[PDB]
Amino acid sequence: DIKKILPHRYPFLLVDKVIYMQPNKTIIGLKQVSTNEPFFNGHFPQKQIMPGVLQIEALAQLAGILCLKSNNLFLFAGVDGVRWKKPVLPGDTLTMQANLISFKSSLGIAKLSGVGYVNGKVVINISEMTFALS
Amino acid sequence: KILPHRYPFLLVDKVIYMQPNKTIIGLKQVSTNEPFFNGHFPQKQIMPGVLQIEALAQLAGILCLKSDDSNLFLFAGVDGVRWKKPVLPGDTLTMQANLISFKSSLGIAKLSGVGYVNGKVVINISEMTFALS
Repeated sequence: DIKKILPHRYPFLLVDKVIYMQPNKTIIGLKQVSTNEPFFNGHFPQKQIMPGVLQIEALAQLAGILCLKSNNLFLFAGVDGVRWKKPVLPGDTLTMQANLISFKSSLGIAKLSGVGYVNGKVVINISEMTFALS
Repeated sequence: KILPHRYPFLLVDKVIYMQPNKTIIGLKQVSTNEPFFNGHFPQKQIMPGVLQIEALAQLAGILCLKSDDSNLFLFAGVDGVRWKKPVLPGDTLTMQANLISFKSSLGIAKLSGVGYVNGKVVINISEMTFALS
């Protein structure tokens, strides 16, 4: 990672590594969910899962990395069309991809789509994530 | 009293009003002690919008529960989420969720949600989807 230069109000970076990146178009990243997981902050289950909302966060950070690679602060302003198909468990490798839809500096708004996979299966889809101004 | 929460921490301190099959009002005193606040040492603590979604999702989940007379609601989707203003420790996040639909055949429940701080909207959510089992 060379992404500390990447902003996130959420304490933890949910992308272990970017394994593919095409400026102004798409980005692919990974996260091998462990039994460790700082996010269930010393608090956890009999069956500890990765909350859907954090899957959104991981996709947003990934998307944030792509924008960053296209004096350019981006805040997560909105998200639409998110669908959680299957839960994400420890031992799962969450593969994520974010595709740039638009970037109008006119208003300073970027829209990206996102998908999350586990063993070849879609676990989450995100129609659009919005970013902007600062 | 507690029930079904996949995110480990209940992000609703109090339910101050509730109408079965209609609406629910709840609130949260944002502490500097919040679990999602410790994990990093930033210069300014600001509640992540994503957890604001989760907060409204648990609130809605309660409404779903009290509206069902007999069943398990899994948070399956969310549309039209807009973050208007930052939420800081010390803020009182007031939330309201409204039942939109209860589609028995599709086995899905849909609700809207709004979050405010000092009477000023900080988050809007057009639709939250819940699936059965």
